[PDB]
Amino acid sequence: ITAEILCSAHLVAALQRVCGNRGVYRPPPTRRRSTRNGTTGIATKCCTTTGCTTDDLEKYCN
Amino acid sequence: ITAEILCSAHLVAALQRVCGNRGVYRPPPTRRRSTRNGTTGIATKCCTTTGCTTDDLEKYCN
Amino acid sequence: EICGPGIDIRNDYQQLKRLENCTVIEGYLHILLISRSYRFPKLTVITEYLLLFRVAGLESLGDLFPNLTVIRGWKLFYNYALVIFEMTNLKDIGLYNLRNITRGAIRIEKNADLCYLSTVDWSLILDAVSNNYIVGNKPPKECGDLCPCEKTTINNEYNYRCWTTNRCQKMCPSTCACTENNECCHPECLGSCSAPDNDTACVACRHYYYAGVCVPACPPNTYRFEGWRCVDRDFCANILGFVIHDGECMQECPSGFIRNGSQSMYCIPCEGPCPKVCEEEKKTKTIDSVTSAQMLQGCTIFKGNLLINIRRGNNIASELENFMGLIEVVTGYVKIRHSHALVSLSFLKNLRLILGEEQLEGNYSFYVLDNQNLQQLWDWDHRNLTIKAGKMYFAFNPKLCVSEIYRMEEVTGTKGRQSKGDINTRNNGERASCESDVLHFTSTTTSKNRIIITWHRYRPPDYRDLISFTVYYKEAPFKNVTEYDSWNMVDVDLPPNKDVEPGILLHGLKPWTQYAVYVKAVTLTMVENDHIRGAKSEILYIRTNASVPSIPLDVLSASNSSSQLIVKWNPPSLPNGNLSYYIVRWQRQPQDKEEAEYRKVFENFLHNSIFVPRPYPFFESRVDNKERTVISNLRPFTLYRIDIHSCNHEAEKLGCSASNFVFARTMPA
Amino acid sequence: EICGPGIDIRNDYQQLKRLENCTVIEGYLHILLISRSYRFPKLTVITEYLLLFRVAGLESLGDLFPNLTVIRGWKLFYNYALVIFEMTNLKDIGLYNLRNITRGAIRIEKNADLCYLSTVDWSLILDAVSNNYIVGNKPPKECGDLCPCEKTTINNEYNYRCWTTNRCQKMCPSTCACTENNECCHPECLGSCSAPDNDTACVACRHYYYAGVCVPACPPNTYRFEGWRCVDRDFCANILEGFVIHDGECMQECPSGFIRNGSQSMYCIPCEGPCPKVCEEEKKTKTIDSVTSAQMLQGCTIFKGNLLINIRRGNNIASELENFMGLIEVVTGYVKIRHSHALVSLSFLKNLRLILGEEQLEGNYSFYVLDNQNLQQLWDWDHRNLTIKAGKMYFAFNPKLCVSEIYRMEEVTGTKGRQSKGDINTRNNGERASCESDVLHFTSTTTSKNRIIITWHRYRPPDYRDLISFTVYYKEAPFKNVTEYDSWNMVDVDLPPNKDVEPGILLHGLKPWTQYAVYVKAVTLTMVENDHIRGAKSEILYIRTNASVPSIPLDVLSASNSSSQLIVKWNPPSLPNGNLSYYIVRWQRQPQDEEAEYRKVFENFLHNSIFVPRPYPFFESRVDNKERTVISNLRPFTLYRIDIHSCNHEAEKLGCSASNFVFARTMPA
Repeated sequence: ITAEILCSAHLVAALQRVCGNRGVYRPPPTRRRSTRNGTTGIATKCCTTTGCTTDDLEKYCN
Repeated sequence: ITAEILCSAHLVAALQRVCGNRGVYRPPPTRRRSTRNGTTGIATKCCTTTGCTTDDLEKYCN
Repeated sequence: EICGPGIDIRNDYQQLKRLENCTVIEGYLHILLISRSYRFPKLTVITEYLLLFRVAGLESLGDLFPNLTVIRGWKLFYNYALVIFEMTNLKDIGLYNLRNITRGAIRIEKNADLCYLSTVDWSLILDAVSNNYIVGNKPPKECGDLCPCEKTTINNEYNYRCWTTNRCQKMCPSTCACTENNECCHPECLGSCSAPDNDTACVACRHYYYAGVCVPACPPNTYRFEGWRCVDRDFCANILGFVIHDGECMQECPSGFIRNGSQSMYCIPCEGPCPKVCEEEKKTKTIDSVTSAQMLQGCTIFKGNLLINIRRGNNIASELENFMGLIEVVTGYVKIRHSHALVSLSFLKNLRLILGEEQLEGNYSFYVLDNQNLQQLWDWDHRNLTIKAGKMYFAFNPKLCVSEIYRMEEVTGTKGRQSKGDINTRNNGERASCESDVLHFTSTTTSKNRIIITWHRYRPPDYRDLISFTVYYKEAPFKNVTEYDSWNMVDVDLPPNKDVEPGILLHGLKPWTQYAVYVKAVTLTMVENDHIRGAKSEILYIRTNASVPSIPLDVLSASNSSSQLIVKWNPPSLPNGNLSYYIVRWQRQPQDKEEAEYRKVFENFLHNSIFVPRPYPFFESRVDNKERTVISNLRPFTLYRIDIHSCNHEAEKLGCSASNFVFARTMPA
Repeated sequence: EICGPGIDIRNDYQQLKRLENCTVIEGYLHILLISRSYRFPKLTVITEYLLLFRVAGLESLGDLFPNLTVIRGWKLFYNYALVIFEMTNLKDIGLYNLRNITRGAIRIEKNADLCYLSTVDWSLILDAVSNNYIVGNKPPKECGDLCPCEKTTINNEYNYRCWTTNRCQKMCPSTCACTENNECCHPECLGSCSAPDNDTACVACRHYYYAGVCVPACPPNTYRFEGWRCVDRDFCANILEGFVIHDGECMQECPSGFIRNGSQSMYCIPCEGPCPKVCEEEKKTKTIDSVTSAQMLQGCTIFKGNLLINIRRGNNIASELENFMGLIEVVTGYVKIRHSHALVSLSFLKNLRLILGEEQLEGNYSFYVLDNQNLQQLWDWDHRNLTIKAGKMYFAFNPKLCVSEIYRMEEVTGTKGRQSKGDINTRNNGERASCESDVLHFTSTTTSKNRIIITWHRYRPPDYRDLISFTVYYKEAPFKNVTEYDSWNMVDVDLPPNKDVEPGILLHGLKPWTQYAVYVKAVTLTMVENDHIRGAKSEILYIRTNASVPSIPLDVLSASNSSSQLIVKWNPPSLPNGNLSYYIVRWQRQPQDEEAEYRKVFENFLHNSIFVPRPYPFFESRVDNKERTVISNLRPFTLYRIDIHSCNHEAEKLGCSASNFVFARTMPA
C-alpha cells in the first residue's frame, strides 16, 4: 500500500480497478441548494505528485 | 563623515591628496619578517564602506 | 414529468433506466463510468449542466437523448454547460435536436473516436463560443465528416453543417426562434415550437415559465425557483426551509441577510456582520492542516473548541487569515500545540472574545505548548482580547519572549489567575534574542543606487560597555519581513566625535526597490550581568529614488497599409519606477565578465598590502497603457525612424528614458 | 654588497639613493608613488619580487637598473615576481640584461605609454608564461614596436625581439647560460658571465652561492639562508627569538610539527603530538558566545585562563568548535557551560584531559554547567580521560542530560565525595530525559533488493491504562554519523491485536545496496498525565538492503590502435551493490551491411467532484582488477558489439549485472 501517483485515465482506471465491481454511488435525492461544497478530495490527491495510497483509493472509492 | 566609495585609480589619487606633505610610508623599514596582509586594506575599506572618513585616510597617511 | 434536483447515474449500465419518464431534468445530469440500446425521447430540457465521462459502448448521444433541445445551464460545472470527457467508443454528438445552450461553455476532450466536431456551428447554439474547449478528440483529418442542407461560415471556412450522418443541423431563417419549417416562434419562446408564436406551444421557455406560459417575469404571487420556472409561496414552504427574497426562492438568505424571526420565510437585512455562527458536531475542531481550517471559512462565532496543531504547511499566515480571520468569539478554549509553522497568531485578527464553556483539565482556556518558531502572539498593542474564564499555560516556546505573554494578560484580564508554573522562563524564551532597547533612526537620504541612513547615538546602560553597531539590510518585495531568516550585514563603529551620529552608506542598490533596513547594537559588557539588555531598531522600509527607466525592449514594426505603421515592443528591463506611459516618435527619412572580475580581486590585494596605518521634423505621441500603437497619415513607401521612450511616474522630474529606435517603410501606394 | 631584508622606497624621489651600493637585494623591492637621472649599474640580482607603482617621470627601467639580470622571486607578491602597475610616463621595460626569473609570473597593467611588450620573448626569461597578465597597457596596434638582431616564434608569429629602441633582447646559442658573445657559462652559473665557465666569474648563481662560488648544495658546515646563499652557524646565531637551523636550512621559526630544543635552542626537535601553542589571553575569563569568539583558541594546547561557554544560537557548531578547541588539553582555571542552548554534547573538547582550578567560581567550583536545555550528554564517555585537580562540580536545570552520566563523570574526574547535596540534584536535571527510556529492542530484520521487514519486541506501557502506538523513523544514511534530530521518513504502525505476533513494518521502494538508518519510537498516550514521563525509543539500526544485481558500467568508450585489436575503457557502476570483484566483457562480430498547466488544475477539479466513496558467436572474457582491457585476434575493419557487465561478490547467486554496450570497428588491414 503506497501513495501511487494516478492521473487522467490511469487515475480512473486505478479507481475502477481498486473498486472493481464496487463502482461509486448514484442515488437521486432531491437536492438542496449549494450542496456542491467539499473540495480537495482524495481523488485530487492521487493525481498529485505525492499521490494517494491504495487504502486512500478505497477511502475515496466505494 | 560620509564619503563616496572610492576604488581603482581614483582611490589612489584621493589618498595622495589627503596625505599631501605627510605621504604614506612604512614606519619600520626593512623589518626582518613580513607583517602579513589579506585584511584591513583600504581596498576593502572604501570598496565596501564603513565610512571612508578623512581621519581614516589620515591614519593611512604617514 | 420533472426529475431532480440532480441525477447521478454511474457504473451499472441498467441504472440509466431512471430516465424512462423524465421529460425535464431539474438540475444536473451525470452519466459516468458506464460499461445495449436505451432510448429516451421524453427528455428535452436540462436546467443545469450535462456531464459524460468514460461511458463504454455508447457510440452517439442521439441513441439516448434524441429530443434534447435546451441545456439551460442554470448552474455550471466549472463554467461548462456540457462536458464530454474520456468517452470511449463515442463517434459523434448525436444531439441533432439541440438548439440553445443558455449560459455555459462546452468542454469536449479526450475522445479518440469522436467525429463531427467542426460540422457543428456552435455559434448559433450557444453564445460564449470563445470560451469553449475542444481538444484531444479524434482528428477531423482522420474521420470522414460527411453529410447525407444548409451551410455558413465556420471560422474562416464555409462548409456544410450536420449533426450526424442522417440528420442535419437545423437553423432558423433570417426573418426571425422558429418551428420545424420556416415559421418564427414567440419572442418568449426558445428552441422549437409545437405551434408558431404561442406561449402554450413552446418546447422550452426563455426567461421563466409558469402554468404552461413563457412569462418574462414571474406573476406577482410567484417567485423565482431555480432559473427557469416560478413557484408560489406554499411550494417553497414545503422545500427543506427555503427563503423568499428579492422575488426569488433560494435555499439560504444571501450574504448580508438573515432570517426574520417568526416569519422565517423572508430575509431581514442585518447591517453589521450577521451572526455567522459555525456549529460543528465534533467537540474540539483540530486544525492540523490548511485543508482542515477550510470549514471555518467566513465564520464569525465558533461554537466549540479550537486545537491548532500545524507542523508542516504552505503559505499559512495568509491562508488561515482567509478562513479564520473573521472569527471573533470562541465559546470554548483554544489550544496551540506543536504548531511549529506558526511564527505569529495574527491570522486570528477579529478574535476578541474567548469564553471558556469547556476548559482543558486544570481550567485552562488558552494553552500553548511546544511551538519552536512562535516568535510573537497576535497580542500587539492594537488588538483587543478578553478571556472570560480559564487560565493560561505557556511552555516550551523558545522563540516567544516571556514579556510578550505578560502583556497578554493585561488585555486578557487574567493577571493573577494563573499559577507559578503556568508561565516558565526556562522553556519559554529559551533562545530569545529580544528584551532590548529601541534604536531610533534619525534621517534617510535616497538616490538611484545609494542610501544614507543615520540613527541616534546610543549610550550603553553601563559606562564600561564597549558599543558597536550592525546594519541589517535586504531587498524586500513587500513588508512581511521577519528578523530571523537574506540579511546583508555591515559593521559600522561609533564615530569618535560625539557631535556626529552613527550612519552607514549603502552602495550598489537597484533603482526603485524597497529595502528593509534595521540596526542592532553590539554591547560588549565588561561586567557580565545576566540582565542582558542590548539595543534593536525598528524595521524601516526604504525604496530607492526612481532612476531614469531602461530603453524599451524588442521594438518591432510593420506596415499593414499605406500611411500606416504598426509598432510593438516590450517593457524595459529595469523600469526603475511605476510605468506610466510610452512616448513614441516618428521622423520622415529622406529618399536616397571574469576579466574585469579577475581584475577586481587582484586590485584589492594591492591596496590590502601597500598601505599601513600608523600605530525632417519629429512627430511625438504618448501611448497610455499598451505596448503597441499604430501611426496614421504617412507618405506611402517612405522610410521612417521610430524612436520609442519609456517613462514612469517620476519621469516628470528625472526625465523620460532613452530611445530604442527602429526603421520601417510604409506600404507602396 | 647585500641589502635587505626588504627595500621600500616611496614618496621622495631622492630616497631612491639607498641603492647606490647594493649589488644584490635580499628580499623584495618597492618603488612606490614617486614623483632626474639616477643610475644603478651595481644591482644585478633580486631575490624576492620587484614592485613598481605610480612613479612619475621615469621613462624606462633601463634608466635605473641596467644590469638587473635575475629576479629569483623566492617569495612572491600575489604569485607575481614583477609588478608594473599604473606607471605613468613609462615607455618600455629597459631591463635589457634581464635573463632569468625563477619562480613567479609577471603582471604589467595600466601603463598607457608602455611599448615593447610583444617584442620581449618571456618564454626564455621565465617559465610560467601562461599565468602572466599583460592588460591595460598601450595597445601594440597604437604603439609602433620598432627595433634598431635575432628573432624567434612568439605565439604563432615570428618577429624580431628587442627590449628598447637601442638594445635588443640578448640570447644564448643553441650549443649551450652564455657570456656576452657566444661562449657557454658554467652549469652552476646563471645569466651572464664575467668569464666563461667559471664559478667565481658569475653575475648570479643558480641553486646556491658561497664564498664567490656557485655551489649546488651548501658546504657541510653552512646552511640555507633565504634562497640563494649559504651562511654558517654563527651568522644565524646573530639574526633576530632567534632563527633556527633545521634540515640544513636557516629559517625564522621551526616548521609545522617541530618545536625548539631546550638549551640548544638553535635546532628544532620533532614533537609528535600537537606541539604546545600555549595560548594566553589578557582577559581573565574567555567567553565563547559564538563560533567567531572561539576562533582565537584555534590550535591551542594549554589555555592559561578560564573558559565560559555561552552559545545560544549558531551554525554547525560541533565540527567547528572541534576545529578550534579540539586541541586544548589543559585548562588552568575553571570551565563554565551556561545557557549553551545549542550544545547537545561537549565532544568538541576531546584532548581536554586536565582541569586545574587556579581560579574557581564563588563556592569553589571548577566545572559549572547551567540551563543546558538541549545538552543530552557530556564529553564523558568511557573512552575519554579527565582529571579535575581542585574544585567542585555544579549541575542544575539540565533536562536532557541524564543524572547517571554526571555520576559517571566524577569517577574519572576524581571528585566523587567533594560536592554537596544540592550541587547535583535530580529535580531539574534529568527531568524529561529520554536516555532512561526503555529500549524498543528490535527482534528480527529481513532484507531484499528493495524491501525490508523489521520487527521489535512488544512494549507494555508503564501504566495499565496507557494507549500504545509506534512510529518508525527510517532514512537513507550514507554513513553512520546520524543524529535523531535533523530527513526521517515516518510511518505509524499500530500494535497488532493478537498478542502472539510482535509489531513490525514492511518498507517498500528502497534503493538496492543502500544503508538505511532505522529506529522506532513508541507513542504512549497516558490517560493519567503523570509528569514522570520518559516515553520509549529504540537504538539507531543501520540496515543495508541485500546486495542486488549491480548497476551497468558507466561511460563505455572503445578505440582501435591496431588491426585485430580493440581497446575498451569504462567507469565503475553507479550502484555497485556490493564489493566489486571483476568485469565480464563480451565482443560479437557484426555482419557487413500555461495551457498544459491550466489543463492540469481544471482536470483535478473534475475528479475531485465526481467520484465519492461509500460511507555470430559471443566471445567472453573476465577483467580481474582494472576497468580497461584489450581484445586481440579480430577481423580487420569489422564492426564489433562490445557488451560489458559488472559483477560483485554476491553475483555467483544473484547473477552479474546487465550490459552497457558499444560498437567499434577495428583498424583496416
